[PDB]
Amino acid sequence: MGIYAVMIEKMILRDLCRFMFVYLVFLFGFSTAVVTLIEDGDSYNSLYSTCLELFKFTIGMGDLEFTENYDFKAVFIILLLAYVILTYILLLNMLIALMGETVNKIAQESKNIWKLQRA
Amino acid sequence: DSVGNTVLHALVEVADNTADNTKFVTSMYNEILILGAKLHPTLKLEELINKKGLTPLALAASSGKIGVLAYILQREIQEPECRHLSRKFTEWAYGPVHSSLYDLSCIDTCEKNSVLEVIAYSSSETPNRHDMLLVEPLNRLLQDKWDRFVKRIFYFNFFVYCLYMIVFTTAAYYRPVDGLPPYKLKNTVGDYFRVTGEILSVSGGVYFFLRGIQYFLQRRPSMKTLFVDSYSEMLFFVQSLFMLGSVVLYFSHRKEYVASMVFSLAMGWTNMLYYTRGFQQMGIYAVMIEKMILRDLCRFMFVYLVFLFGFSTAVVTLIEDGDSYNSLYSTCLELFKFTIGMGDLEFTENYDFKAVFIILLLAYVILTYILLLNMLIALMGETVNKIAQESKNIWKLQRAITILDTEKSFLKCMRKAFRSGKLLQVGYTPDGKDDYRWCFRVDEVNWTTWNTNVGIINEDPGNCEGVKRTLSFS
Amino acid sequence: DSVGNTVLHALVEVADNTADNTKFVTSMYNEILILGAKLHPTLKLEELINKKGLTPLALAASSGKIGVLAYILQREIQEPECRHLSRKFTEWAYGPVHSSLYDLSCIDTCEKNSVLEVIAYSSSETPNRHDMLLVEPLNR
Ligand SMILES: CCCCCCCC/C=C/CCCCCCCC(=O)O[C@@H](COC(=O)CCCCCCCCCCCCCCC)COP(=O)([O-])OCC[N+](C)(C)C
Ligand SMILES: COc1cc(CNC(=O)CCCC/C=C\C(C)C)ccc1O
Ligand code: NA
Repeated sequence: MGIYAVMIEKMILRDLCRFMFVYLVFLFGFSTAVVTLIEDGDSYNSLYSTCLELFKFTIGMGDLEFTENYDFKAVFIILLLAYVILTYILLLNMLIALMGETVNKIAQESKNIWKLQRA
Repeated sequence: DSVGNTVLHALVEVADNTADNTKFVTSMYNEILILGAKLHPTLKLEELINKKGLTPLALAASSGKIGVLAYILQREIQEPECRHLSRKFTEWAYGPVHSSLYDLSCIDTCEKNSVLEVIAYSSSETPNRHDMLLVEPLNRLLQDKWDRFVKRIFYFNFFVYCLYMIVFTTAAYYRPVDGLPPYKLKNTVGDYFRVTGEILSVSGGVYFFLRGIQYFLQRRPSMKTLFVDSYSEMLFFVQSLFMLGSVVLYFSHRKEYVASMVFSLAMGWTNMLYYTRGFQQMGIYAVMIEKMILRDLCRFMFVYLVFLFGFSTAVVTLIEDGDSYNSLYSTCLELFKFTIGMGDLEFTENYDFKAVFIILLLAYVILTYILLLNMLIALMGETVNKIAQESKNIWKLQRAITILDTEKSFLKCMRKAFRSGKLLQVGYTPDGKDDYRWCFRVDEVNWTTWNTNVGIINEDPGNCEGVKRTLSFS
Repeated sequence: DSVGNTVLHALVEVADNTADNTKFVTSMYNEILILGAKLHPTLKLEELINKKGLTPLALAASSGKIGVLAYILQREIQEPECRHLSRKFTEWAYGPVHSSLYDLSCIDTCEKNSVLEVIAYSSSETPNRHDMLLVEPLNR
C-alpha cells in the first residue's frame, strides 16, 4: 500500500499542475463560449453555473439541454460536443502519457521511494 | 552537372541514413576534402552552390541526411596542413576535461540557407526533421538561446495573448442583448470600455490574420498536406477568420455576429494551449493532442458515427408517433448520451415491439464499449513504446520554430543573437592568415580517454580576459 | 586545501557515478589507504574532517556517489598488515555459507554526520537518494 500512496504523491506534484491547466482552459473557454451565446428570458446565465455543467459532462451527468434559453441551437451543440470530444481526447492522454512515460519503471522506483520514506 | 551538384553535393544526396552508407559517405567525404586541401588549397568546396542554391550541408539538412549532418558539423581532422576544414575544435583540455568549439558559420540565422532555417521550415516530407536537431551542437544551441533572449520574449507574448482573451471574453459576456447589431453606443463607463473591448479584440484578431497570411501565401509557402502538418498556425488563422467573420455581420445588421464570435473564442482559449511550447513537460502533452486530432480521430469518428447513425436510424424507423422523440436528430443525440454517462434506456414508450428497441441499444452500448476500448488498446500497442521519446523530440523542434520566427521579429540586428563565440580564433589559414570563426562552446569530460588530442588552441587553460595561443603548427 | 578536502575527500567528489569513474575511484581509493596504512599506521584518513564537517563517506552519501558508497562500506582488504581498514569482514564460513559483519561505525544514528542521517534528510538535489539505500547493509 505504501507503493500506492507514493504514486498519488507523484501525480499531485508532477502530473496535475500540467493537466488541470489544460483542462481548465477548455472548460473556461467552452464555458465562456456558451455563456456569451445564451440570453436570459433556470436562469443558467452565470459563468459559474455554466462552468459547472461542463464539469458534469466529465463525471457522467450531461444534460446537453440544460437551457433552451439559447438562440442558435447548432452553435450550442457543436461546442458541447466539441467539448466532450476534446475532453475525451484529453482524459485519454492523461492515461497514455503516464504509461509510455513511466509504466516501464514505477513499480521499481515507487518501491525504492517507499524504502526511503520508511527510512 | 546539369543540376550543378559537385562531388560533395552527390555524396550527401546518395546516402539514405543507413549504416553502411553513413559509414561510407563520411569517409569519402573526408578524403576528398583532404585532397582538395592538399591539391588546391583555396577551393572552399563546402561553400559552392548548386542551381537550387543549397550548399552540401544545406542539401544534407534539407533532404534530411542525419548521418552526414553529424559528420559535417562535429568532424575533427587531426591531420596537419588540413586542420582549417575541421569544425569541432578543442580549446583548453585540463586532463579529463576538454572544451570544444563547434563552428557556426553556416548554421546560424545570418546566412541565407542556414540548416536551422532549413530543418524547421522544411516540409514534413523530409525524413528525420526531429533527429537532426538532436545532433550535439544544434541541440544545445537552441536551449541556450532559449535560456537567453527568447524565453523572455516568449513569455511576454504569452502575457499579451492572455490579456487579449480576457478582454475578448469580457466584451462578450457583457455584449448588448437588444435588437439588431449596430448597437448605437449609449454613454456609460461600461459601454465606453465595452467598445474598447470590441476594438482591441478586432484589431488583435486582424493581427493573427495578417501574420497568418504572411505564413501561407508568403514566407514558408505551404501546400495542402503542409497546412495540416503546421497545425497551430491554421488555428490562429482560423480564429481570426471567425473573428473577422463576426465583425462583418455586426455591421451587416445580422444577428449572427455572436455565433462567429463564440467559435472564435473557444479556439482562442483552446489556442492558449499553444503557448506551452515553453514548459517542457506540458509541451509534450500538447503535442500528443496534435497527434490524435490529425492521425487518430478521422479514423475513429468515422467508425463511431456509423454505429451511431446506424443504430440511431434503426430506432427512428421503429418508433411511431403517438416527448415526440421521433426526429433523427433527437434520437442520434440520445445514443450519444449513453457514451458520456446518461442513458435512459426508456427514452420513449412510443415504440411498438420492445424487444427490438432494447436489443439495439444494448447492442449499441456493447459495440461502443468495444469500440472505445480499441481506441485505447490500439494507441498503446501501436506507439506507447516510443511516444515519450518522439513527442519530446517534436517539442524541441516545435520550440525551434518559435525561436527562429522570434529571431526574424528582430529585423537584422542580431546584436544579442550572434550566439556566443565572439569570433574566437581557432588557428590559422593554410596560407598564414588568422581563422576567426564563430564558435559555440561546449564543456565535456572523458575519464577513459585523456584528451592528449592534437589541436589545442590555448596553452593556459580556461576562458577569461587574456587568451594565449598554442604552437598549433604556426 | 582552501576547503579542507584531502586526497580522499576529492576522489569522492570528482566521481559522478559513471562506470569508468566508479571502476577508477574505488581503486585509487583502495591504494592510498593501503599506503597510508603502510607508511603512517595511525592516520585515520577516513575520519578526517573538511571545513563543512563532512567525512569522506559523509561527502559520498551527501553528494550522492553511489559507486563510491558501495565500496566504502562493503570493501574487503585481504592484504595483511592493512586488514583493520576493511569493513565487510567474514566470520564463520562453514563451506558454502559465510556470515559477514558489515561495520557500522559511521552509519548509525550515534555520530553527527551518519550517512543514514544524511541520505534521508538531504535535499532532493542530491541524485540517487534512493539507490544509495539499496546498498547491501543499509537496506537490510
Ligand atoms: C494575468 C497573467 C496570467 C499569467 C500569465 C503568465 C505570464 C508569465 C509566465 C510566468 C511563469 C514562469 C515565471 C518564471 C519562473 C521561473 C524561472 C525559471 O527558472 O524558468 C522556468 C520557468 O518556470 C516554470 O517552468 C514553472 C512551471 C510552470 C508550470 C505551468 C504553469 C502552471 C499552471 C497551473 C494551473 C493549475 C492551477 C490549479 C489546478 C487545480 C523554466 O525552467 P524549467 O527547468 O524548464 O522548469 C521545469 C518545470 N516544468 C517542467 C513544469 C516546465
Ligand atoms: C494551437 O495550439 C493547439 C491547440 C489545440 C486544440 N485544437 C483546436 O483548436 C481544436 C479544438 C477547438 C474546438 C473546435 C471547435 C469550435 C468550432 C468550437 C491542440 C494543440 C495545440 O498545439
Ligand atoms: Na462514466
